[PDB]
Amino acid sequence: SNLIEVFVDGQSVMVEPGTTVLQACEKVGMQIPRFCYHERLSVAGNCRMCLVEIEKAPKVVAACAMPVMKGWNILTNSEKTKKAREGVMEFLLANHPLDCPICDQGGECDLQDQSMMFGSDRSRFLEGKRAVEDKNIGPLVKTIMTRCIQCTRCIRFASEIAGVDDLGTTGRGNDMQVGTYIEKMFMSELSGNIIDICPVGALTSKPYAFTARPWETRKTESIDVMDAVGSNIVVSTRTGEVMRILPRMHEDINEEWISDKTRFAYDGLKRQRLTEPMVRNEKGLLTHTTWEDALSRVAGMLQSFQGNDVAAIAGGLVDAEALIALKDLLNRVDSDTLCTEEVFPTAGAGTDLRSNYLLNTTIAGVEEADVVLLVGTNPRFEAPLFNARIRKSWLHNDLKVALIGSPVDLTYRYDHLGDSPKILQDIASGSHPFSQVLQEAKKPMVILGSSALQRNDGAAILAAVSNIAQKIRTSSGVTGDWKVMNILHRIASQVAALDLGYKPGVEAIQKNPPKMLFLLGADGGCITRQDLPKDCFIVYQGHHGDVGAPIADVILPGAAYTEKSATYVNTEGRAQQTKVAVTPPGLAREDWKIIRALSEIAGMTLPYDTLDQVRNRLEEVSPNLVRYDDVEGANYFQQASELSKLVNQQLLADPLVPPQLTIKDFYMTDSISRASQTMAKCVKAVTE
Amino acid sequence: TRPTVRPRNDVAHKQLSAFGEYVAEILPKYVQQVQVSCFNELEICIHPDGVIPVLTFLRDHSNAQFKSLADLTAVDIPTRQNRFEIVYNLLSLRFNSRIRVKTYTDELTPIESSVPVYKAANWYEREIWDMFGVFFANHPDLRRILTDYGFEGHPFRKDFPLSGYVELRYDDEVKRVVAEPVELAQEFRKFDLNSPWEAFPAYRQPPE
Amino acid sequence: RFRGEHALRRYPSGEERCIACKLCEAVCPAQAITIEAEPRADGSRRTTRYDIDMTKCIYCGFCQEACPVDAIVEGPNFEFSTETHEELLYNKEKLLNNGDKWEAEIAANIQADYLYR
Amino acid sequence: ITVDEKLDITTITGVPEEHIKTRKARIFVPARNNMQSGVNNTKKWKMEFDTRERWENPLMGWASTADPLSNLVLTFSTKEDAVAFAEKNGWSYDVEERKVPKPKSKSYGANFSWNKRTRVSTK
Amino acid sequence: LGLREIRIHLCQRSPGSQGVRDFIEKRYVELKKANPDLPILIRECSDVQPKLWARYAFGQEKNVSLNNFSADQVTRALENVLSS
Amino acid sequence: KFIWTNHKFNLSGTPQQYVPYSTTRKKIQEWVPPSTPY
Amino acid sequence: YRKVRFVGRQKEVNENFAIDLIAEQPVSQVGSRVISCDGGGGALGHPRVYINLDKETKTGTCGYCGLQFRQ
Amino acid sequence: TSVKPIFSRDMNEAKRRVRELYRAWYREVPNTVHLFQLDISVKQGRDKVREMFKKNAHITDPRVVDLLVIKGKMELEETIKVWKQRTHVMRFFHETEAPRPKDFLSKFYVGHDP
Ligand code: SF4
Ligand code: SF4
Ligand code: SF4
Ligand code: SF4
Ligand code: FES
Ligand SMILES: [Zn+2]
Repeated sequence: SNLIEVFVDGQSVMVEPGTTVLQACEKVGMQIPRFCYHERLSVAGNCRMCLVEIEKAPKVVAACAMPVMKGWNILTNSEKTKKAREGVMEFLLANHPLDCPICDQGGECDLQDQSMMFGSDRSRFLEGKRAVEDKNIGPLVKTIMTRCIQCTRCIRFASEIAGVDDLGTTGRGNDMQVGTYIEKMFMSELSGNIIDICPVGALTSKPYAFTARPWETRKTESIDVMDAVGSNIVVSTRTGEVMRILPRMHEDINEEWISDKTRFAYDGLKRQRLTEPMVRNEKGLLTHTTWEDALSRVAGMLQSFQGNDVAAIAGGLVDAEALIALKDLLNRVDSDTLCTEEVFPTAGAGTDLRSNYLLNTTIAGVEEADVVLLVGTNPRFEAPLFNARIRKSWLHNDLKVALIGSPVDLTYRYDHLGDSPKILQDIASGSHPFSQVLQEAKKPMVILGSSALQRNDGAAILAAVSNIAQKIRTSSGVTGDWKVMNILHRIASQVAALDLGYKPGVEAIQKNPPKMLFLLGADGGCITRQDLPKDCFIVYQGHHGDVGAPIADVILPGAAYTEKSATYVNTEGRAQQTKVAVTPPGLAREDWKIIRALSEIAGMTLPYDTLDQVRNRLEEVSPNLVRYDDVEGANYFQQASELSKLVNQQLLADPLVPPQLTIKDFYMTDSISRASQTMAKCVKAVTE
Repeated sequence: TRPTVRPRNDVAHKQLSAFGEYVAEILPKYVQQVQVSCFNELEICIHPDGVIPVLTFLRDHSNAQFKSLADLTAVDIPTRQNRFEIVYNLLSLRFNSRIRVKTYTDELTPIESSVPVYKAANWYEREIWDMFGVFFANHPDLRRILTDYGFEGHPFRKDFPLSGYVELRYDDEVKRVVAEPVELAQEFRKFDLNSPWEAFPAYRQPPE
Repeated sequence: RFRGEHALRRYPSGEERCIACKLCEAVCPAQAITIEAEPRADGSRRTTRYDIDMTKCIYCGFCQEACPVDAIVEGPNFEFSTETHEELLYNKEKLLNNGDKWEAEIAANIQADYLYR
Repeated sequence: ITVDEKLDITTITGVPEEHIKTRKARIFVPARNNMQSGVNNTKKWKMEFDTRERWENPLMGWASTADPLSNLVLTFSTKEDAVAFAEKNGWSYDVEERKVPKPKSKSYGANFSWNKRTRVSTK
Repeated sequence: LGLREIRIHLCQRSPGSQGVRDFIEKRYVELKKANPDLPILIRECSDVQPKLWARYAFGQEKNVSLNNFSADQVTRALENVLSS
Repeated sequence: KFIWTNHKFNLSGTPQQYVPYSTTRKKIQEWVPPSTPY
Repeated sequence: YRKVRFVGRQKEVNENFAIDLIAEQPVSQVGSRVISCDGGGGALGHPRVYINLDKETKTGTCGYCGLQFRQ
Repeated sequence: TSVKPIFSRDMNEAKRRVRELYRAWYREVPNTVHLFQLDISVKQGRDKVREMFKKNAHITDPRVVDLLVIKGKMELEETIKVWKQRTHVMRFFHETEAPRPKDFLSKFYVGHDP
């Protein structure tokens, strides 16, 4: 029912009435040569490089953009097709410079992996070769527009997803260029992602630029942690060093796109790094030590203190395996008092079943929604790929989007509804329009961001939006279940950390003065020694030395994110194990194995040694940390929403402002952002 | 088609088609596939029980002598559910023709050795034992040829990484010449040369 | 057309004719060459390290003929026989010295023989 | 005859030294070096091993190493015969998944609208 | 101490676990109305033998295995540990 | 131009024997602790 | 730590440098639009590439050629 | 299991065959200690053999045991004769190679997870 039986190469196949010759011939396993067609873009017909000879016809058509009628004989290999592909791809290889000694796409470029397989055998021009000039765009994208097969693929990118309409087509005939007519710089998030799109060596990387050819790298897949959704990358080592990283095209997150910060931040891995254990020396001095001095040094103080005078904070980018060796060491001594760096208010729940603390509609359900309301967040500069999914789903079907607080620049036509916490209280009632379109919605979606919930009125706004999430779901609600209330984040290892059974928000240490703290937070200054009591020690365990490692007693090294098999959890409860790329330099070690040799030199010895025994200890506590990349159906929060009505805190008087600047707050955030000097070199080119 | 392209002939493509038609007709206990190579050669698949008789049928006859064993070899293939591949090869000295005998096998399943039929395959069978581990049955002399006295890997198969485990050296700690764990002074870079776009349309796998 | 000691030529007034295009290292059958480039400060790309073992060198003539910019040349002098294995490893700044001890020798050879290849 | 039917799990030992229990293998589908667009690099399940240390040889900078496996890719045809090789030699493993994209709905000529939102320019 | 918390595991389906799927409906909002100190955890899927961990006394484990109770047996088998 | 003066030699230890070395920058550049004051 | 390998070995290193020996070239001028540089003589040197010389303030040494080229 | 065996049938001819060749090696320890002019104590050479046969006792299958026989049967060609020039025999006794830690804390000082 509803298909056309179409014969490719004299062999039947059944396609929908309305597909292409391209996709139908790609169903029986053939690749016609493609230039002007990428899947995640629109379709143009401006290179004429798919030329199928359709049977019983004089003419030759483009298989990129035409429907498939009643059952043709799509005749791919003939003697008129092969006279066309060979004839089109002698044209563009004429007006073209004679590089591949020095052009940087010398390994993959598609004037080269066509032109052995398809295409001609020799050249007949024999002099000419027009030569246009280059220019600059930014300090990310080296631009040599001499090369330029003029496929108009980078230009349809900008009018699409990355909604800055900046590039164009300037000229007539052979005389045309591509780049921006005025000298405007083109820079946003997703700005460096065009250098994958560009099918020849025109757009190429600036920091990587002249280092290594791509038949030598060793691709090992991995997951990146600088952000909420995680990533899907593939690192590329040459001789034990990271050269550059790519996207990996997972079908739900990173559809094919990667974030710009996550691409150009491998320099911070190897610039300013701590390699060895260091001893106290009694002044502001702090000097290196051999590995068997500073082990029983701190392990001496464990046998002395007891009770709540020792604690630990951890809220950065460490995994969910070096956050079990901490929890079973501080709670076999029965002194828990430990929290993450991030502030998250708990009112009736929060550690138990979490009820909205994971993003309940997944990313694949965002394309199914109809009316999206979101409050208290600037979604552009935190989880940008979730923003691009809105940008896709705002197009290609209808969508209606409103926002509360702080008029900012989102690329699609939203409307600033109001700017106060009191808009939330009135929208529980019927007023201040759209007013009932949430009630008149078929698949609603109400996002709270984690930028507003960090504030002092967090227990109010948590219960306020859960009321209107209750108000919609008790009406019908949707059809249907269609989980409504949800949240995102901006710190990667929090959902991994919190669903081990920690507490949210640094409050327990904020009241009492415990003596010794372990810092794995750490660079955010929510605790200083001034807020601490006097010069009683704190022992630091990390890999960078930005803020908190100069103010420390004994520091211990660790491996960052490309050096250890780990586990991280994005905002849907997936579990994405990163893998080994480089072994960590110097005397640095893995994080969770320095804890056992802290344990075994002290009294208590933990009943697990290898990494498989660690993950069974995970499977004891949480059984969904080995169910890799699966989103189970479990909401259970009708009980939670009434029980979260227990706390009756009210709102405040302040506009829900995000921390983010025009762009400039996007670059320098976490830890690896800070030490990476290319972020330091692309930040002064913004301000000028 | 043109110059610098090999001219074929249909003479040998018809005779070697017609000849080995009746090697499957008159021994249909063993022969389970016969196919004609496009460059005028013959392959004939034989169940490993017919290792001795279909040689012995060939070994002496009036219509197919094949009295010279040119090459016994062996190929290993993971993902086949029966690993190896034993390939015999013979020469009709009266007739100027070639035919290959491709008998599949496994590790633990022995093969009846072709020692009595041809005395050429005495050394061609001690060798394959050392390089893969195929145990040829009732061999009159099975030993250790082409390897050292300490290898236990059977190295020409896909599970033995290229450099060994036993990189050797000397020391004066007594007098001896002693082994060690393997210790390279360079990585042995592994390049990547397998380029996309599926350049060969004729040999194309079924779509699935 | 004799094969022997290695060299790196350079242009009239010097440019270090190499451009680090990474082909003389991809068709050494014996994996002798070891190149690590970097964008040099002027903007044109060059080598930093260049290493040819003189023991793994099996003396093909596959470096000599893969080069587009016509730089690395098997030079015609069999003068050798050093006394330490620590020495036969070549750096970049040996080859240039060894490639500018003569170019009156080499450039008389290549001008005679480039007409065939 | 003497065909002696029974059932016992085939596990082999003796040939490597100690790398049976130390190393967990990894089976994956390779996925499309994204700087180009040809999809012949897919369609074969492979396996690949762990990575270990690479120090520096303190005379040049050659990244010398132990870890004698370090360069082994095998090409298996399917999942069904993927795991059937990690058991017969008897080492651990972990299995990835094959990912094939959305089917999907694209139509040139929908780029020009009367009241819809997909309408492109600058072409 | 004892104690600190407990860990209610279950499965989403394979309906032998259906005591907890009524126990949340009956005694969670009545259960956690009492004890506003103890952060009892709920996790995802054991898929078989839906156990119930307890953790106290310098980090020691006590695991009952309710496989298939009623809605009233799970109502009363929790205060075995909650009282103690 | 760029030709040598007269000649040279391949002298095994003259005392000069060229003794090959590495020609790169160091890679990771480890972080140094703060100063002697606090 | 590393410098002991050339104690009494004279440490033979390069003398001339071409890190910048470009600059002594009298950078050529033409008064045209695009120029060829198969520099170093025909059938030797780098392949022929056509450079645009219209801007601030030179061709760009061809990418291959090294020699400062301009109008 | 449709495959013919090598020598044995099932668990009994095999586990009398492996006890046969042990009496060969027990006899042919004190011969090679003077046939190669190697100076150790003779009880060392008997300790290595009774060490080696206990290594493989986890087998629950025939014709795998029979495969180890063929290796064990072969070595008595070279060892009882003179084909190994004093050096291929002495590789079983790892005298040169440094001791491995094999305990957790000693690995942690030296070596990135061996
Ligand atoms: S940058 Fe060059 S290759 Fe890419 S779309 Fe523009 S003209 Fe085409
Ligand atoms: S972009 Fe194409 S034509 Fe230009 S150098 Fe690269 S492969 Fe050659
Ligand atoms: S001589 Fe040629 S191949 Fe060798 S480094 Fe220079 S440009 Fe590359
Ligand atoms: S002669 Fe051959 S093997 Fe030797 S360096 Fe040149 S290309 Fe490599
Ligand atoms: S080939 Fe891309 S437009 Fe038809
Ligand atoms: Zn030039």
